[PDB]
Amino acid sequence: MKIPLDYICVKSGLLCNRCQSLVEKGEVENFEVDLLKQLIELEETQFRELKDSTYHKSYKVGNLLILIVTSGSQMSYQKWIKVAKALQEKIGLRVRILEKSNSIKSTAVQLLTPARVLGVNTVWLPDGTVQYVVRISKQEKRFLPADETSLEEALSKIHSTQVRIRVE
Ligand SMILES: [Zn+2]
Repeated sequence: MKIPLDYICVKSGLLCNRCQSLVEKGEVENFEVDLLKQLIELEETQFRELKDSTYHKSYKVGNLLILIVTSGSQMSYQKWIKVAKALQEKIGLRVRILEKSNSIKSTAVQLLTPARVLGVNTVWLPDGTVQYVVRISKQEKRFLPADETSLEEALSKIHSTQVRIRVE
């Protein structure tokens, strides 16, 4: 798989100066480094298809890991759910693979699944700052994969903007 650190460094535990700086800089957070270990482990052992994918900056919020990726032409959406459960056993936290997307409506549909989303509103302040609102049926709120405020923080981090959930 394509990643932001050296395979040797990640698997070694011993970082070259270049990788170590990335971790100090914060570009590869510490929990991201653990993912990279378990990811490379999980492709040598279990998923040759992983080597076609691409790692992307990933976020952690509370008990939840959100992994952003680009799936290679080898990676079944099923296999990603398989990869998620693999990660969720090696690491303690819950794992959610989201494929990297540039619209906020795409990544909100993926995360909030199994719940279904009603719609997404963009809004532009007089400031010009853009905010987003993901509408969900009251029924669906019971199907959210994590409490609504953690999903809000998650979505807000990924797209570096304000994201809010309206249970209407
Ligand atoms: Zn290195």
